[PDB]
Amino acid sequence: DFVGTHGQLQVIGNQLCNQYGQPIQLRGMSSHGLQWYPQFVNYDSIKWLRDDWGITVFRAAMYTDSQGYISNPSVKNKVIEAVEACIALGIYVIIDWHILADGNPNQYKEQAKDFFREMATRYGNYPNVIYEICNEPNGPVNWNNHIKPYAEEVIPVIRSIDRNNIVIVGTGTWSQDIHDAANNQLSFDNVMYALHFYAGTHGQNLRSRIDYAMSRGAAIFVSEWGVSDASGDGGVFLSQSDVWLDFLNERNVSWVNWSLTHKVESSAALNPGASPNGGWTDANLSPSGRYVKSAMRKNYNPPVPP
Repeated sequence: DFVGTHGQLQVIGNQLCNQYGQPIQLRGMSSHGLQWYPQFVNYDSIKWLRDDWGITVFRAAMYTDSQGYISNPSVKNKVIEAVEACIALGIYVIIDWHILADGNPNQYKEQAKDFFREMATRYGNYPNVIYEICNEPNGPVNWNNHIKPYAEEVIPVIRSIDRNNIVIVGTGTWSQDIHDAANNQLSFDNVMYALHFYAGTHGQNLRSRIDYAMSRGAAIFVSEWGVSDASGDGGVFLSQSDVWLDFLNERNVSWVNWSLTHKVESSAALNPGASPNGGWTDANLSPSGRYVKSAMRKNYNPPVPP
């Protein structure tokens, strides 16, 4: 019962902490698009990731555009299923308003308010829940006059129901521009800024940005990363993945791998034919999957309650 041990999460300075104010790192897996690969998101597969890999957080990627929530709102049911599974299993869950093709978060801001208002009404009293209000802002979309104003409209709605659970806020250039966010941070409490990286693409320059942002007091959550290049394909970069995870582990920065699906691409955790309900043998895991399972509990020492 990981949530039973660590309870309510909170941000102190630049660090995510547990209910006793102890720095804590989460690690886990992201679903792919719930409108495209829902069959891998269920109580069975999440329990297996808990028991066999040792994840402590699971991310439900609910695309808004690209046949997702806006055009097919029944995908909301997969979010409800993932959240209720994680409450039953005692792990944390990220509810991800997964913008991408809709690179400006303000495009569906009214629908985001209504959606997060219902999620907080349903689950805001559970410590498991983490809100991620805009996956990857991208394009000609900036912190100071697009993302920050969006966040200042959505978060008061969440906080009007759920006073304390963590909100992760995406940053510019597909959640790379955490230095803009760090130089002009949100006033709310218990907020973190998202940093996304891919080991085939991003290197020491982006790692330096994490140190710059944390030095200004900003808390950073790696809510999506892959072993591939940033297209999600292009082979697997395990040596580079090792430097990134060691760097993040050293700094207690939480991380969530992309993605739990059998799509035929380097970042996918599962080979075609892997069961939708977990129990995967090594033959069922892709190279990325085998590596991420190995990394999930490497050098993982969560705090001991007082």
